[PDB]
Amino acid sequence: ALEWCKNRLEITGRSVFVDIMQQWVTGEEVPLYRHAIQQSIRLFLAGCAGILKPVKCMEYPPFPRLVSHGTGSAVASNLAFQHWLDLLLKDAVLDGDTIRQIDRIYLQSGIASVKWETIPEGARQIITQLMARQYPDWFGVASWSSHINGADCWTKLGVMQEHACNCDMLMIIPTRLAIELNGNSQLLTGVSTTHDLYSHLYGMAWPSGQNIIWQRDRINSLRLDFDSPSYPPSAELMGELSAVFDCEIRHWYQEPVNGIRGYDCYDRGDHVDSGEYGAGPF
Repeated sequence: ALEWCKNRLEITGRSVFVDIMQQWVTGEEVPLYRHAIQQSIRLFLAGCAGILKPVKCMEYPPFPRLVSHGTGSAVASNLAFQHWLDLLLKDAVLDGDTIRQIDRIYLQSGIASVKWETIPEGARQIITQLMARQYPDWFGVASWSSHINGADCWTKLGVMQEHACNCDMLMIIPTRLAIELNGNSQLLTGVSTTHDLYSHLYGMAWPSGQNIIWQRDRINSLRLDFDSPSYPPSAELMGELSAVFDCEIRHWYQEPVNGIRGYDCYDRGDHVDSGEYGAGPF
């Protein structure tokens, strides 16, 4: 049976920072990065339809179907698509900047204002097929569906989600564009999968936690417990947590079956010490 790791956190200081972090823990904040990737899917779909084309002549080697309809008058819609192609080609993080630049370019592309059947026949053939085929990665579902409704799917992808899951870590070390679009598939040849990036960035392939329980302990003070798959989040990530939230994070972790236990302290981005797991007391 897959064994889960118990993490316990004790955090401090400073009232206003432990408030924004509590929001992180509760998923109150909006995950702007999800806006970037849902916009990138629509851009990617549009480009495959040919209802957005490059203006420079250029390749996209991982998926030449993205640019198979040629060029490309010099209008705003297709000028924004080039800038998007640039980001995609560099597999852009995902910070930023590169979020607020993915909806600037999304703003005229002008594809927010499709629209699903003013689109040719034609384009609908192609978009639906890609969505069907990439459905479990783009739509957070286990399995392909025997039927999909193009209009609904194309709609779903236009509606930005407004709350993030609890302890969403993609808020903390950013993910990257081409991979997100590849999800766990082999759509994009040569491009890595989301499973592999997460492993590398966060030290676990699922960058969140479950069985989240917490306590505003004192106004200077937050206690967080949560379960992670197999392993605790990386030092790298935990380090970043405490920089992002300008806090001191005391981290106790334990998975009995593989004998991983430990203690690490992180302070304002710095790994201030580690040790043996004591315990440190609920």
